[PDB]
Amino acid sequence: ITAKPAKTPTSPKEQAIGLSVTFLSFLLPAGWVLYHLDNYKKS
Amino acid sequence: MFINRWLFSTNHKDIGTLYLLFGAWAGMVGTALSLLIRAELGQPGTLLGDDQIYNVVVTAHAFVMIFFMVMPIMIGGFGNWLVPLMIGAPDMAFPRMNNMSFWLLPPSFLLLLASSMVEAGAGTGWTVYPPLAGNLAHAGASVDLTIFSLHLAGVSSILGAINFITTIINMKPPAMSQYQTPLFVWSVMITAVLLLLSLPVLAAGITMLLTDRNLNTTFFDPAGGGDPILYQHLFWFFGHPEVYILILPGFGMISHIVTYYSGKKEPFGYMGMVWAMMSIGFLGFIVWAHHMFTVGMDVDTRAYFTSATMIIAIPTGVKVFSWLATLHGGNIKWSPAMMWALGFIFLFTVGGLTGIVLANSSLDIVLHDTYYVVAHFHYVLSMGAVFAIMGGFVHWFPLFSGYTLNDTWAKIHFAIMFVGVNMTFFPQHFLGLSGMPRRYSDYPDAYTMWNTISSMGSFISLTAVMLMVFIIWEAFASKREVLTVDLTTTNLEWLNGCPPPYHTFEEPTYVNLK
Amino acid sequence: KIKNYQTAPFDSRFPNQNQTRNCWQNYLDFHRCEKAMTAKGGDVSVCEWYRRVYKSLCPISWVSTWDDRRAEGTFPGKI
Amino acid sequence: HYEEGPGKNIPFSVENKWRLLAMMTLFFGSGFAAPFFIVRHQLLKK
Amino acid sequence: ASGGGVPTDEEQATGLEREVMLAARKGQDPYNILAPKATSGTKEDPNLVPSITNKRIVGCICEEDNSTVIWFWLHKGEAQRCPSCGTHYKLVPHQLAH
Amino acid sequence: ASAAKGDHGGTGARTWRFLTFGLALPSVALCTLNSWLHSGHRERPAFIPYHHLRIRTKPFSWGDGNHTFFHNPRVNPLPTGYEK
Amino acid sequence: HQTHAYHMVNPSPWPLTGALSALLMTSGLTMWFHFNSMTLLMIGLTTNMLTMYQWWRDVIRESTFQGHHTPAVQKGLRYGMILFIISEVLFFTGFFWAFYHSSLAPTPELGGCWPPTGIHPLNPLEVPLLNTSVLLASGVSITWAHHSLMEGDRKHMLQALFITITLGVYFTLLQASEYYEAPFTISDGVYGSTFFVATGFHGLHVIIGSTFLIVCFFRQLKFHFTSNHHFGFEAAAWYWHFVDVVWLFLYVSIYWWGS
Amino acid sequence: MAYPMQLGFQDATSPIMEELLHFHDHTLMIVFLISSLVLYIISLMLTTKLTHTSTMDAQEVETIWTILPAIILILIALPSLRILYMMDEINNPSLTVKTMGHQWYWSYEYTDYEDLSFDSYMIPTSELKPGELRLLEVDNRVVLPMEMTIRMLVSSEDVLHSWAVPSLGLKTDAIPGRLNQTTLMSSRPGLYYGQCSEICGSNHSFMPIVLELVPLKYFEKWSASML
Amino acid sequence: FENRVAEKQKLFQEDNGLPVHLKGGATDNILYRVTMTLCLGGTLYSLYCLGWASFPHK
Ligand SMILES: CCCCCCCCCCCCCCCCCC(=O)OCC(COC(=O)CCCCCCCCCCCCCCCCC)OC(=O)CCCCCCCCCCCCCCCCC
Ligand code: HEA
Ligand code: HEA
Ligand SMILES: CCCCC/C=C/C/C=C/C/C=C/C/C=C\CCCC(=O)O[C@H](COC(=O)CCCCCCCCCCCCCCCCC)COP(=O)(O)OCCN
Ligand SMILES: CCCCC/C=C\C/C=C/C/C=C\C/C=C\CCCC(=O)O[C@H](COC(=O)CCCCCCCCCCCCCCCCC)COP(=O)(O)OCCN
Ligand SMILES: CCCCC/C=C/C/C=C/CCCCCCCC(=O)O[C@H](COC(=O)CCCCCCCCCCCCCCC)COP(=O)(O)OCC[N+](C)(C)C
Ligand SMILES: CCCCCC/C=C/CCCCCCCCCC(=O)O[C@H](COC(=O)CCCCCCCCCCCCCCC)COP(=O)(O)OC[C@@H](O)CO
Ligand SMILES: CCCCCC/C=C\CCCCCCCCCC(=O)O[C@H](COC(=O)CCCCCCCCCCCCCCC)COP(=O)(O)OC[C@@H](O)CO
Ligand SMILES: CCCCCC/C=C\CCCCCCCCCC(=O)O[C@H](COC(=O)CCCCCCCCCCCCCCC)COP(=O)(O)OC[C@@H](O)CO
Ligand SMILES: CCCCCCCCCCO[C@@H]1O[C@H](CO)[C@@H](O[C@H]2O[C@H](CO)[C@@H](O)[C@H](O)[C@H]2O)[C@H](O)[C@H]1O
Ligand SMILES: C[C@H](CCC(=O)O)[C@H]1CC[C@H]2[C@@H]3[C@H](O)C[C@@H]4C[C@H](O)CC[C@]4(C)[C@H]3C[C@H](O)[C@]12C
Ligand SMILES: C[C@H](CCC(=O)O)[C@H]1CC[C@H]2[C@@H]3[C@H](O)C[C@@H]4C[C@H](O)CC[C@]4(C)[C@H]3C[C@H](O)[C@]12C
Ligand SMILES: C[C@H](CCC(=O)O)[C@H]1CC[C@H]2[C@@H]3[C@H](O)C[C@@H]4C[C@H](O)CC[C@]4(C)[C@H]3C[C@H](O)[C@]12C
Ligand code: CUA
Ligand SMILES: [Cu+2]
Ligand SMILES: [Mg+2]
Ligand code: NA
Ligand SMILES: [Zn+2]
Repeated sequence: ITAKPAKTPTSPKEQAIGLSVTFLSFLLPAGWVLYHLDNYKKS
Repeated sequence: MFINRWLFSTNHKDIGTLYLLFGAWAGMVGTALSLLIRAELGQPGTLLGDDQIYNVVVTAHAFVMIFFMVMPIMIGGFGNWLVPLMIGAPDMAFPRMNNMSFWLLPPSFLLLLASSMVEAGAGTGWTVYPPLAGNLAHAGASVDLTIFSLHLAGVSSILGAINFITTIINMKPPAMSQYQTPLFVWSVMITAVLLLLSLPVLAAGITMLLTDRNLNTTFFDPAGGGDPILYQHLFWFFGHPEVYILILPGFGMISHIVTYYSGKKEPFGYMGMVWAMMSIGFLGFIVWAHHMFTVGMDVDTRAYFTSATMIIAIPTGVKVFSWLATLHGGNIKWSPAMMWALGFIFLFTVGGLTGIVLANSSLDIVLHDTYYVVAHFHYVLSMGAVFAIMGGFVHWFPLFSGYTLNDTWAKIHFAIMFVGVNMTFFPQHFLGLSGMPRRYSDYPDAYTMWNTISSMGSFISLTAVMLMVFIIWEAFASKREVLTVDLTTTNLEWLNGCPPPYHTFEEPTYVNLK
Repeated sequence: KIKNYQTAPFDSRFPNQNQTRNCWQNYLDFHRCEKAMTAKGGDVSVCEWYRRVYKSLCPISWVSTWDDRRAEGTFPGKI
Repeated sequence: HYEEGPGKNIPFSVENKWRLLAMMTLFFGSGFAAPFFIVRHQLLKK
Repeated sequence: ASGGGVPTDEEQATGLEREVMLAARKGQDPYNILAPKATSGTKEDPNLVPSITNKRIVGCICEEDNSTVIWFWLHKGEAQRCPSCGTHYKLVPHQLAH
Repeated sequence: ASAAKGDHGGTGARTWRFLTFGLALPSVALCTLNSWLHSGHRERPAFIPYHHLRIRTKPFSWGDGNHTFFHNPRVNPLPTGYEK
Repeated sequence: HQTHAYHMVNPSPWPLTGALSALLMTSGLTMWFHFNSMTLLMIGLTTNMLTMYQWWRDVIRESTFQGHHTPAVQKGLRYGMILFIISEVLFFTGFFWAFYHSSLAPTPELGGCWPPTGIHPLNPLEVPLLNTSVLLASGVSITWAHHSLMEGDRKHMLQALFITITLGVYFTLLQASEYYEAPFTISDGVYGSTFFVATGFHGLHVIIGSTFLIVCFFRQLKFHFTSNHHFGFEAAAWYWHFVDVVWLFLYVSIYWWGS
Repeated sequence: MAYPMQLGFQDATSPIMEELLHFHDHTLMIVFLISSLVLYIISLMLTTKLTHTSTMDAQEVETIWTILPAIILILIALPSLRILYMMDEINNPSLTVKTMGHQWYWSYEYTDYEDLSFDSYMIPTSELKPGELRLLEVDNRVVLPMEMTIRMLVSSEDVLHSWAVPSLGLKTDAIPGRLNQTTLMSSRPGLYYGQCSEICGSNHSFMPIVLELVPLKYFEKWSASML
Repeated sequence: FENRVAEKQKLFQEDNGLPVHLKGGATDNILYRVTMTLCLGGTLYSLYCLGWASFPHK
């Protein structure tokens, strides 16, 4: 497949941010619930 | 315009796009559930501390993955996008009914997610067998909400099936015969026939489960002369066809992918592939009681159902060898999609072979309701269906979007996911032979090592799902527009550019009758 | 005549894994004999074989329930 | 007539990559979060 | 035991249904309902492929019974040839409707 | 079979009209006449409080929750016997 | 301008309203069955009939008035309808299975007999025989109606269609009568379960069929159908023959054999 | 019981289970034959630059690859079905015991002579005497005569359960209103463990089964001590 | 009755840029706005009801 170059190229810095924001969006909320599991059962 | 376009669609491409979004999301819901399962089992003892909650998580996991991720992505998404493009049709036969097939899923899904929120959830398993599913052991609205969710999804898929069949039969070019349609179109046509005949029997069954819970019928309650075994028969009469429904669009997608990236103009043994899918379809109807090999049915019956289940391997084998024959002498291009497709071929074969083991009712006594069964279907379903979905998604993404994915990232993604799913499910074969039951929140101490490894595996695959989310973002963020596509002479889906216009084939194709 | 009873023997009337009917047949067969022989003044111990077999095979809670229903007058089988 | 072509056949804007990142985040994120909050909710009733 | 009162299509058919029906009588097929018959597909006797615009997708079933159609765009101008079998098609565009 | 009739050469509306009034409806009449003679409130059945009948695992979502939807007190007992 | 004979449908809100109406009825029924309220069910039913009215209105508009139903489109709808009928044949099959399952293997708790001890069956030579004659007759009459239409005979089409609708109603009253007069109920174990749920769903289908034939009636009053294009009537006829056939199977299976 | 790091089946205790072990080894040999074949043939296809992208005549070969799997399947079916019909078979039992499933415990009934019945429940982890197995020990075990053909009868008084003992090759669903028969024949004394193999609610993981096989003399005395 | 099918053909084929579900009059618009209102009202109500049932009640 052939393609033009990126119209709005995403640099390594921009990628690193993207990937970090992505991972933290999955990890932080699940972690919050899980880290506090005991405060829910002990109740 | 937003409403008119997206809530009020009569366009197969946008409807397809709605399905893919809904599917991707429910996939996230399902994925979370799956990790909760493996958190609980990742070291010995308890984590949740409520075990009904665990059976709720297990039950929701399967319903989400089957009805709300796999079916909508493969039939609703790929099916609506691709089928009209491959037979040169302007849209589906019934474009407005088609929108309702879609808008039934969110409410179908709302009812299921509601069922976990009210009372103590529906912790029955995805089989929902009474009496555990009945009005004493599961008093309250959770099971009834689960039942209605399934009604809405089955109506969605029944109406969808009528649309696909009518379209594929009636809306080809006049000259084109059915044996001139691509294999993916065939795979959807046969999957729709299966849905049409199976989903109503389920509806009958779970309606009789609903009347038992709320109108004092006793279809399945021995107090009234009922029999809980009747529910099992009706459920699995649908349930076995359902598993073949879940893989058949994958078989097609794979045939397209292996062919494309071999640089072939067609797959090997086209008519053999049509034959194999029809035979699988047919035999898929006469094997259901292999799910009931421990309920105490007659030995002659158990003998028929073992023998009949085994034949299915013949036409399945034809496909496997036909795909390898397609690779024979290919100018093989190592795209991500080709890697997903090769993954499928091997991991499905393994999954299928453990299927043959279980077909033996002698052995099934010892393997039934163990982790051997869980390992079987996670190979054949979750490294079959999912691998096919991933290969399809990367192959055809530039057609849908107009942008390209980053091939290197896509390959890192395959490699991470490949390790994780094998690390998760492979050891479970051992858990099963050694006697660990399914649907257990905690195990005897012996089973610790494999359960620990299995659970670490689940985490690796989580990293793949997260990375895929990034991958999509990067493609949309960068905007590398497609220019040129290979092998268009034999791949009509591509022939209208990327993305193809709102209305395509306003003027039909030209095809001669000779 | 004829005993040394160990347990219920095989019965080709009920050759298969489901033995629900085998408990039940022998439960009627007994109470049917034991009504017939109590009305004629004869020997109830001709009925004994059937009692041994139903006690072997039937759950206590089934028999217990079935017995309460002959008492109560709500027993669905023809005796 | 509706807008055609790359970035225009979808029900969400891709004009700004960072607005897009925020939405993807919310979309997939809410989906992955939900079972963790349903479990928590059921643990806080009994 | 006899009487009328029920319209015929000729009287009461409308829209595109009517268009289709009137064109069928005149022996024409503007809305591509029928499979077009092929010529000999040599340069002198090309397949005439009509079109409301300057291009149309041709699908060539090269040999009867082949399971794979060969798809390509035919443009206005000099006859093109199937990439697979070299039969000739020419865009004889236009007008169509009456 | 072929019933006993004879015709299949023209299938007019006339023929299907001839059947509607000549055979179809007269059957409805005879079968109505039959029913309007055997009908006459049956000897109502004696109440034995059997346990496989009058099932109540959960009360109905209308009424006092113990009456079925087309409850007819002349023939449908509750689980405690007939009403007045 | 298109040059194929298919109908591209205008964007429509009825699929959404239909889907939302399905949410309201299913969640309203839950509300009814458990938390003892009919509000949502009432509302759901209302938006459901409202949706169905407008959606089918717009098809009549699209076909009778705008003329989008080319023969290509008609072929479409034929398959669509047969395919739907098949899905219903499989639905009812669930209930016949459950009947034959239970009736051929009566359990100890019933007496080990069919019918169960305590059950007083209806006589198949009384009203059930009449019910059967009524639907079979309705089959003859709708056939006359179809031949009337094809021979452009307006008055007779309408008469045959009226006789049909009436017979369908007669059936419905006779069945309601027998339901009321029945000495067993839905709660009288598996005999009552299989009886009222199968005959029930069939009953509902007779109403849906009659409602459909009535629509066809008013459409014929208003001159919508031609002697060649009248697919609403064909679908209704097939739907009625399906209903007549399911009755025969119920009559033989449940009424005669399982008495 | 399972031991740590186990890969295959529990060691066989009855003759039936011994027969299955061997039939598994037969089947798995064929499974390894075919997975190896598909793997070798994949890598073969992908390790060459030589090409042949034109049409291939596709029937001559399809006869090999339908007939051959058919024969392999008969090779698995024959021994599978022998074993199946053997597991049924006219038994001639010396004794008949009934187990009844409940949420969440098994009760057992020996009623050929006397009305002996007991409940059987999981020892809590907190009440385990050292050396005892977590989640597997009952308080009252199922005592049975060894080397004697026993008729087991399975049912439930509530929901579905499933009575299973891997070591002996047994799994029989426990269905209310239904009496399900299996036959049990131990070749050796000992303790032998299984677990509820059907989802019966929240305590499904914690309602296990212990058989204690001893000789008849000792069995007789135990029965009498339990009335 | 009489045959006014041809007047209706003309009214519904008028080239006034309206979708078929609104093409009949103000009635179509009224009936539409009412349907859509009851659907969205009841949906909000049903979500609320769910919220009510997701926790227990002493
Ligand atoms: C992950 C943990 C693995 C643990 C193994 C530790 C063993 C130590 C015991 C130290 C040795 C102790 C020796 C005592 C033997 C007693 C065991 C017994 O009674 O007998 C029972 C045994 C008999 O079988 C075995 O004898 C073990 C089989 C091991 C297969 C090798 C695969 C290894 C790859 C796993 C890595 C994960 C990622 C790749 C996954 C690959 C997918 C197959 O267990 C089974 O029945 C397993 C059933 C699985 C059926 C699936 C078929 C799939 C075919 C794959 C072939 C691909 C070719 C390799 C090509 C491989 C390269 C791709
Ligand atoms: C995509 C989903 C999918 C697919 C395709 C399959 C495919 C097969 N399955 Fe599986 N199965 C499931 C999903 C699927 N299954 C699920 C979800 C359950 C569990 C339900 C539950 O309890 O939750 C299940 C359970 C299940 C059971 C019941 C086990 C138990 O509950 O105790 C059995 C028994 O026979 C079985 C058999 C088979 C067989 C014979 C095939 C065959 O179609 C596979 C055939 C393929 C091959 C054999 C490989 C290719 C062929 C060759 C290389 C030719 C040569 C081969 C030979 C000579 C052997 N499956
Ligand atoms: C297709 C169906 C499907 C899928 C995908 C999965 C995926 C997974 N499943 Fe599950 N599972 C079932 C169907 C499925 N499962 C069924 C039917 C049962 C039986 C339930 C019961 O007992 O009643 C079950 C049971 C089950 C158990 C046993 C529970 C028990 O017996 O107690 C376990 C334990 O580990 C498990 C684990 C997993 C894991 C780790 C994953 C995943 O982590 C594997 C990796 C895959 C992904 C993470 C998906 C990623 C893909 C997407 C999100 C789609 C992306 C889409 C686009 C981009 C368009 N599953
Ligand atoms: C509480 C329960 C009540 C029942 C409820 C259910 C009701 C449903 C049915 C209703 C009947 C309605 C019928 C319509 C009424 C009138 C139609 C009049 C219009 C007409 O025109 O019909 C006339 C015939 O009517 C005719 O015999 C009509 C003849 C009707 C026949 C009925 C049966 C008569 C009874 C005697 C028969 C029994 C013995 C026969 C045994 C032989 C077995 C084969 C035809 O005459 P023409 O010269 O050919 O006309 C040509 C002009 N177009
Ligand atoms: C001429 C008769 C025509 C029918 C008109 C009556 C009611 C409408 C019902 C429509 C839905 C059809 C079947 C629902 C199931 C059972 C009802 C069966 C019909 C019936 O009406 O049976 C009655 C009881 O109904 C009862 O409980 C009352 C039950 C009423 C509430 C409806 C139950 C809701 C369940 C619906 C499930 C929906 C599943 C659809 C799935 C769609 C496909 C996915 C019988 O009366 P009885 O007093 O028991 O005995 C007679 C004593 N003399
Ligand atoms: C569980 C059991 C599983 C069983 C697995 C079975 C494996 C069987 C393998 C068999 C391979 C050995 C066959 C050797 C016989 C010789 C036939 C041949 O392959 O010769 C070819 C025949 O062609 C043609 O049909 C087209 C040539 C290709 C025909 C074969 C294609 C499939 C080959 C298999 C691909 C790998 C998959 C194997 C399956 C596991 C020669 O090429 P052509 O004439 O096209 O070109 C030359 C043109 N000339 C004549 C005009 C100048
Ligand atoms: C007291 C009242 C209670 C009622 C409760 C439930 C309500 C049920 C409603 C009954 C069904 C009525 C259906 C009416 C359909 C009208 C639309 C129509 O008939 O549209 C026709 C097309 O058919 C088409 O789409 C085909 C459309 C057919 C649809 C099939 C309808 C049956 C499905 C009903 C659902 C059953 C579900 C069962 C649930 C368990 C229009 O084309 P023609 O006729 O060719 O005309 C064109 C000519 O004018 C030109 O020459
Ligand atoms: C307790 C409640 C449980 C849940 C049930 C409720 C589910 C949904 C809510 C009901 C909403 C109904 C609204 C009307 C839908 C009518 C569909 C229809 O009429 O579909 C037609 C096509 O299919 C055809 O004929 C053939 C299709 C006929 C089917 C008609 C729709 C029936 C829907 C019920 C399905 C029941 C399934 C039965 C088996 C279990 C029309 O096609 P369109 O694409 O519109 O137009 C195309 C144009 O060319 C026409 O000019
Ligand atoms: C159509 C013909 C194809 C050819 C294949 C034949 C398949 C089915 C037809 C055979 C049905 C009658 C069989 C008669 C023999 C007696 C049945 C019987 O009695 O079997 C019982 C139930 O069967 C039952 O109702 C069975 C009820 C029927 C369920 C069958 C499922 C298939 C449904 C799909 C149909 C497709 C749609 C077609 C529409 C026309 C189960 O076993 P029991 O006897 O309780 O065990 C006794 C012991 O436990 C006690 O000691
Ligand atoms: C199943 C998939 C998910 C598994 C993998 C998750 C990876 C973990 C991500 C961590 O997320 C955060 O971890 C902190 C723990 O380090 C938590 O802070 C908690 O702990 C800190 C102290 O340890 C305090 O400062 C915080 O206030 C307190 O909320 C915080 O809530 C949680 O979001
Ligand atoms: C309607 C049909 C044919 C009329 C025709 O098309 O010429 C005629 C022929 C014979 C008629 C029948 C016969 O005259 C005998 C019956 C006479 C009664 O007056 C009505 C019922 C009765 C059963 C008639 C009904 C109907 O008028 C029939 C059936
Ligand atoms: C004749 C038919 C259609 C071919 C065509 O019309 O072009 C072909 C297609 C696939 C063929 C089948 C498949 O190739 C699989 C089988 C292969 C065996 O060698 C013969 C039987 C076998 C079951 C074949 C019989 C027959 O030749 C089939 C069914
Ligand atoms: C007078 C009117 C004419 C209608 C027309 O030609 O447009 C006629 C023709 C057919 C008649 C209908 C049919 O004959 C069927 C019914 C017959 C009953 O005798 C009266 C009601 C009945 C429902 C009739 C009403 C009305 O008299 C109709 C509708
Ligand atoms: Cu008892 Cu699981
Ligand atoms: Cu199956
Ligand atoms: Mg099981
Ligand atoms: Na745990
Ligand atoms: Zn060509």
